[PDB]
Amino acid sequence: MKNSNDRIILFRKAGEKVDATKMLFLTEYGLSHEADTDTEDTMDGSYNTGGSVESTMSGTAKMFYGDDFADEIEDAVVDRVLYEAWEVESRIPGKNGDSAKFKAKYFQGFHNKFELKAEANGIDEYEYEYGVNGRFQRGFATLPEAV
Amino acid sequence: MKNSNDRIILFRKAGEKVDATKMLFLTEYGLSHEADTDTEDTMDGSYNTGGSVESTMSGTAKMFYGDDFADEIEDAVVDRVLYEAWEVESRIPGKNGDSAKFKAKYFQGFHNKFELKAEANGIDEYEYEYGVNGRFQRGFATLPEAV
Amino acid sequence: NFSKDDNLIELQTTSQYNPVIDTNISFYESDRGTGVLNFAVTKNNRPLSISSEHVKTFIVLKTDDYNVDRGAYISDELTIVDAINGRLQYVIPNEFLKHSGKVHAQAFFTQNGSDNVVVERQFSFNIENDLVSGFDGITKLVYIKSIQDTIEAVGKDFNQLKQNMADTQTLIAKVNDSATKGIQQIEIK
Amino acid sequence: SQYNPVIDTNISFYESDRGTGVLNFAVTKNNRPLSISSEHVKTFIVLKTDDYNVDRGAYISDELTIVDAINGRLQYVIPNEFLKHSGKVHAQAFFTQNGSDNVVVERQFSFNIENDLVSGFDGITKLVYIKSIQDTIEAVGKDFNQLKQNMADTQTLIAKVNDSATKGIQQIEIKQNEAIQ
Amino acid sequence: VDNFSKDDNLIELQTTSQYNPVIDTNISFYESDRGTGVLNFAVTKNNRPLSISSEHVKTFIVLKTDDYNVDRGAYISDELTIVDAINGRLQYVIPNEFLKHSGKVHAQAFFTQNGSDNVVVERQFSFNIENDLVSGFDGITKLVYIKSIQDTIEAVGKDFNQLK
Amino acid sequence: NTGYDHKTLQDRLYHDYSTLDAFTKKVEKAVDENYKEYRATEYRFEPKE
Amino acid sequence: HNGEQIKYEHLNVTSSVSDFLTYLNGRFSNMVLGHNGDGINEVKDARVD
Amino acid sequence: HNGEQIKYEHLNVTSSVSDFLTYLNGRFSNMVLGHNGDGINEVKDARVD
Repeated sequence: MKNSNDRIILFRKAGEKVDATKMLFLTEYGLSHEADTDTEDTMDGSYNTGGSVESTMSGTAKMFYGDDFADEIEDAVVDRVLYEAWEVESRIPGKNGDSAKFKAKYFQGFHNKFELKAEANGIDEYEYEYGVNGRFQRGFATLPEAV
Repeated sequence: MKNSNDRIILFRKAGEKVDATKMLFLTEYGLSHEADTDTEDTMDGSYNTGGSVESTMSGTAKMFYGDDFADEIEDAVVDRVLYEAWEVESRIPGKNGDSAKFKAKYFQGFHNKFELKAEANGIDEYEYEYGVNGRFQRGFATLPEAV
Repeated sequence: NFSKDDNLIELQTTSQYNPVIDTNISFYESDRGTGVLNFAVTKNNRPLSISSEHVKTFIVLKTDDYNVDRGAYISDELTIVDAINGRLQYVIPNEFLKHSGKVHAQAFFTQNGSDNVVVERQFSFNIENDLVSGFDGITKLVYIKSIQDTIEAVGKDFNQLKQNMADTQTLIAKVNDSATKGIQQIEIK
Repeated sequence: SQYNPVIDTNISFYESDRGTGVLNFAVTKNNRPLSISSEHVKTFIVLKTDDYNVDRGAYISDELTIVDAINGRLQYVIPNEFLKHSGKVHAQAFFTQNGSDNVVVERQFSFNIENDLVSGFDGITKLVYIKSIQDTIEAVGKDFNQLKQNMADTQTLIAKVNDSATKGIQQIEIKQNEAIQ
Repeated sequence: VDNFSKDDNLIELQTTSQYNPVIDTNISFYESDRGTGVLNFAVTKNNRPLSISSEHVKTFIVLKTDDYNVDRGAYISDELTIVDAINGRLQYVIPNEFLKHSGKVHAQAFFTQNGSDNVVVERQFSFNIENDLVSGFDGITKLVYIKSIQDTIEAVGKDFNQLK
Repeated sequence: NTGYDHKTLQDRLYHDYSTLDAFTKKVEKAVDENYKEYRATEYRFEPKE
Repeated sequence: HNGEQIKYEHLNVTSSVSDFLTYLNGRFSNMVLGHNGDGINEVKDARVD
Repeated sequence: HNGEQIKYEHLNVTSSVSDFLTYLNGRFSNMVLGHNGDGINEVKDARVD
């Protein structure tokens, strides 16, 4: 029942505490959690190994003139700086004193890939893959500029 | 002759005995049993090895506001908690005293993967892969709230 | 034994919208005195004990084609067996079979002294037609076997009280005969 | 704390029947006098005098008389032999429409009938609806169970009178079994 | 209250100012019980039970059928018959009347301050009650059978008084 | 009999029967104990002491 | 432990747990499937020793 | 001990005391009783020993 465009997605570098921003012109966004469980056989039975889970998210968006954020991303993938991101679902506020902040998932990791693309007579689109680097925390977060 | 939407699919954590729920807005659901049999050759003949069978099921569904279950799933894949699921075919009741409960398959395992996906001007869809962890039992099970 | 005592249906005495259920029980028309319904009552999840002393249980039964000019309906008592386990059985009557098709049922209990009652499921039921037929019991039958048996038992109780009051005059003769036979048995051995 | 049972059916008792015990009831269906017929509906009335022990019980039960159906009135002429009991006669009327609805409206009331005719047509009158098959047994169930328990009391008195000599039989058999020793 | 009623419903009436829209309770009574309809309300402030005593707040519950009208319907307000003043356990016995009025029925709670006009009200709910083959099925045979038992009692009473 | 109101006659009958049974049982236990002690002190064929 | 061993001490009353549990079960069974009636006559007849 | 470490055998019915207590509590919370009279149930309860 949630229209995808309700999902809002923010990033920022850990070092820049003050800095804040949002990703714009998403077309397709996809999160993923991949459990590595390969059971190794046993004579008396079988055991299901509990392996790490490399969660990652891939999003594609457009690239316009009044923004350079995507350039910061294609910088980070190379410089391999840390970032942290916020997958906040709007229209879902707090419960007691957190109404201004809506539910979200917070996770800190690196951008594992940047790939943009051009097409004669068309707007260029940049895709990015971000590795979450561990457990993703839950709670609520506040948007900037009321949008 | 069975319309797919007749297949009802429930999950719950083993620890939470009381808890009960159902998966909603399925689009495509698929079960699978994969037999690993690789015969190694023999001079006098050939023998067909009997290997383990890693059965798993993959389902895609939609994600709306009055539910967080899918969030519990994307939590389990990471936290690697156990779950147990029920593939109950409705319109198939018991035989003697089990009419209220319809035929079903019960199996306990982990959620091996969660991957959701967004698309501008469209409802976000989440897919999940669940490993069954062993033999799947048969019998009948009762639905909640008559639906 | 030869009888259709294999079926069994559970009645959940709980207030959680227990809907109607097609028990999938299909007796036949030419079946007399051998059609039996095994009920098992359950309070919340485990069996509800019962007894003919404290409570009294009955069941209502109604065909689906019930009209004023043609139909079928009854309400009659049960036959508790293994009460502690909350189990009992009902012998299908003979006149009701003549009416075929779908059927709705119900089982309601009345707790003595208070007359406060309980209603469990309002479940469904089937009855089929066979080739041994031709006689048509189109006449709708509606008899409250509960109160009918009540009045019959009151009449029989009055009659038995009369017979006992008549026998009250024979008790002295019984005493005398018993004493004489005892004295005779003593004098014998 | 009001009530409004959705059958819109009532059976009222005319206070203007103070003379000769001509019980003139009226029917109201959806705030309307319901036209009745001998086959369309059915009626019944029961009357029991004040709490006579057992001896003088004006326990009568009879149907109604259709005085005016289109107007909705039902007359009942009181038997002369009945009104001789000047005790307060409790009364239970029952009307039934048989209109594909299981409504059996019951009216419990009383008055102060005199040996000459109905007097003091007072008393807090109540009404109920038999909309379930358990109170058909409980409608007249009070006096029914009363007489049942009276019969049971007589039965247990007879049983005690019989045990008075059954105990003698026991004493006889035991004394003889002891003597033969 | 006895060990014969339904009493298989635990309603969580939480005194939360945040939001409590409505409960479409999954519950039925079948319209023919008429002697035992029990509602076991719980009470909580945020996530813990309340401690309400008789000297403290008095209780009230209001019941109202779906289609209430001065000419048709039902509406009353009565007490709760507190069970446990510690865990907030309130067993309310439904009256003998409403169970005759088939259909849906909305309800609500109400808590009065013992010694002051301050009150509290809890979340709504709706415990539907269905029809039953017991409360229908005929409109003559019941009168015929009550008449028959009346005749039988009136008759056997004569012989009974005679032999007594 | 010991002056204590119960909830039901069943509970009262139980308590009184159990008291009487315990009393009679203590009595026969003391009887058997004294008899065994006397048999010991008479016969007393324990070399270990 | 066997159930006969462990002691259940009420007021001034001593008994095992197995015996007590069997007594509880017998009470339940009697109250359920035990025929009843003429209680007043039963008491007035029990008055005799 | 936590109950389950105890045996309870009667009439060739072996089981644990902690399970039998739950069974009795269940049978008690499912027991049904009627107002047969002014003491009928009471005497019926007293009928056991």
